[PDB]
Amino acid sequence: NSDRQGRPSAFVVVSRITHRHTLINVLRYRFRVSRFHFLNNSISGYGPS
Amino acid sequence: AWVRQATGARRTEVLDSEAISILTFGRKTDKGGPALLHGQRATCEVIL
Amino acid sequence: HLPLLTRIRQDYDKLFGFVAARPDDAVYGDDYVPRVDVFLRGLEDLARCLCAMRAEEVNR
Amino acid sequence: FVREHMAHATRRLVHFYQARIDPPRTANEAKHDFSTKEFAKVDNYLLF
Amino acid sequence: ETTVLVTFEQRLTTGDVGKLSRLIGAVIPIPYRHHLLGSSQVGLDAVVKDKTRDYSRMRARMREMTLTIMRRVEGNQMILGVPTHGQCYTIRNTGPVSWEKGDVLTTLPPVFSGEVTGLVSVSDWDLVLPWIVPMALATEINQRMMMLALLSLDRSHEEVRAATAQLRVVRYRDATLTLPEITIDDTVLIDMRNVCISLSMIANLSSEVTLAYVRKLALEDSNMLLMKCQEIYNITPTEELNKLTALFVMIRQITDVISEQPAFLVCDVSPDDKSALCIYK
Amino acid sequence: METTVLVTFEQRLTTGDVGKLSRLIGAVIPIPYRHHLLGSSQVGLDAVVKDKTRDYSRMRARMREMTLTIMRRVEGNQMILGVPTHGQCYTIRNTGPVSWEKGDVLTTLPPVFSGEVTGLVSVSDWDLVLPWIVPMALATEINQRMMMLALLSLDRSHEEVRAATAQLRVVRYRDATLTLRNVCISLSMIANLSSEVTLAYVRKLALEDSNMLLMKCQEITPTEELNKLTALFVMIRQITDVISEQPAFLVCDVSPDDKSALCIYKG
Repeated sequence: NSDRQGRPSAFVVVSRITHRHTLINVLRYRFRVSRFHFLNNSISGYGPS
Repeated sequence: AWVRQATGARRTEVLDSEAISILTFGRKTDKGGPALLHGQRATCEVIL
Repeated sequence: HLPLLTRIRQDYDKLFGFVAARPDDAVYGDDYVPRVDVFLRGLEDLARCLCAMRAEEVNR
Repeated sequence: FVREHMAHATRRLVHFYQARIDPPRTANEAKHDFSTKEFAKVDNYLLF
Repeated sequence: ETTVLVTFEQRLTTGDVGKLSRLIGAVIPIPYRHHLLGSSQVGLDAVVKDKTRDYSRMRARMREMTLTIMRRVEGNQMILGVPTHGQCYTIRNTGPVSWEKGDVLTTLPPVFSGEVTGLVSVSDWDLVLPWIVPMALATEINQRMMMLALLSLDRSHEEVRAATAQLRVVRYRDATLTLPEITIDDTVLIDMRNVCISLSMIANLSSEVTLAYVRKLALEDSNMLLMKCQEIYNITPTEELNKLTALFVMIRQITDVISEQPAFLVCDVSPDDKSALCIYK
Repeated sequence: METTVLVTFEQRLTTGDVGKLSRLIGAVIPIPYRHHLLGSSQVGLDAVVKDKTRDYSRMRARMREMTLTIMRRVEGNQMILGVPTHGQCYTIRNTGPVSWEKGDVLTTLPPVFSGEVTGLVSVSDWDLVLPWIVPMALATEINQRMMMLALLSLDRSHEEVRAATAQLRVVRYRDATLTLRNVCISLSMIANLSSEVTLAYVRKLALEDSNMLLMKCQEITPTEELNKLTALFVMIRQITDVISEQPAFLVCDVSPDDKSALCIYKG
């Protein structure tokens, strides 16, 4: 959002899912609020990433 | 918006990423609604 | 107006990215004046959900 | 709520209709369209 | 549980159990992971006979399967030891790829060049085994599913079929398999989006040194990679560190889109090229 | 107890050289392929460090094929090795330039001769050049410095770009400072071609947006169309082969003098 890392949010996630990208897809459900902000600083800062 | 408001308010709890999964594995979406004095209930439909 | 239309169309695209996550056309239509009157309230309903802006800004 | 600070609603009347907005029908005009069977069902969002 | 004793529950033959007696060490997936299972669950075939039956739903399904290794096939008892993560296990070849010692293997749904009888269609039920491919054929066959799904976005109705047939005869090591007549399905589409988003961000992070590197190299060098890719300043390195690193977040993700689960890593291959000592589930 | 690999000393190991091998009892050993007998010419990484045109990543593509193995004991004419069981603890020897600390993930990398050129117990051109068991976050760091030096290697003719390289090979970690091509072609094919091919694919996908992320993604011949995307994805495969550094250990605790550390073996 503003402060070069955000307020780095931690999670202990349990799931029956073993596989990798099928597990990050259920995170692609949860984290759009952070993911749309992840796209934001890609254009809010040019040079800084 | 209007049809699902007209009946059946619930649209999705899952993604499109998991919407194929409910087609793949039949998942039990609706819970036991708490209004259960009789017990198990059924229905189906054929248009005449 | 192309410049005004280009800048509303850019910003009509950009606000609904925020709104769907929660962290019209012919700018000349007679009907466009109640289209603004609804869409001002469409923004007043979205500025109400995100009630936090300079005085000269409101003067500009 | 609004008193409108009544001066002459003979002329103030269509000054509203100049704008082509309508307020939502607010819980009684939206209640009359429910019928006797319709009211008691789960479809009635105005049971509260 | 680890050791899985299996009920056959069908009417098998002597010609059945003779095949598995030479197949001891094959890979069988089980969904439930009991000690006692039946052959309705044991085996992969029971889901490849679905009615939609595309590679998009079979690949995403069987990553919830649990793989086992065929042991002690005498008569009607199937010992299936569930492997543990990181012990050495030998595996008999189920698909004709020689597995090329030293590399990572994966799980391929089914041959899908027709419907192969994995053992014998016993009572109209065969026991079909997954292909265990060396992750290059796995990533490539998953690449082309999205290659030809990106193709069908901007084609009308025939230059799909004139270019899928260009790309479906996958000539790999010992195998020329076939893309399964690519069906546009939404599990591809949710992930074809994030690929197109991952291609977008690399364009953002390409900070005009990573960009112009080939286009500066063609002026100086004459290389095979450099000529085939012709057709196809700033004093801020610390910022170029972070942009290249964020670029490396994307390419470790967009590969992970089309790559599969790392699985059995080859210890040794026999000169018969059939039984392969492998570690690392 | 465990797996065993015997090494037949084709070269005569002097008792003083055995005195140096009997100091490296914990150290890792790069083996080319799992087999019970191997030559001393097989054992070690010197067969990888040897070509007029051999690049850092190509050696790393070879070492990724080489099986990591751990020294067990040196009995005179033989070296006894153990291929480590995954998940077990192993006392490996910190022969890298970096002090290890309790909880860190260790990654094997080929030793770089940039300011720290090193050999071993050498006789007849065979030494036992030993891979840098380096922490994983520094292993990705070392990789990124090598590519960015090579991406800037063509523009030596600018001194300011050369001054950008002059900062660049300075690698500084905990208690350690050290100095440090088709892979950079692979970086540039992804950088240029994704800039051009995504525009006809963002504007088509951006209408329907389930995660609500294609909206600011827009803010960010069919034969030749696929030919770009084929040689897009295959170059993405080529760089990810030489990025994902396949982590090798997890140091639980470090022995004092930082010579050794008990390391539970991972991957």
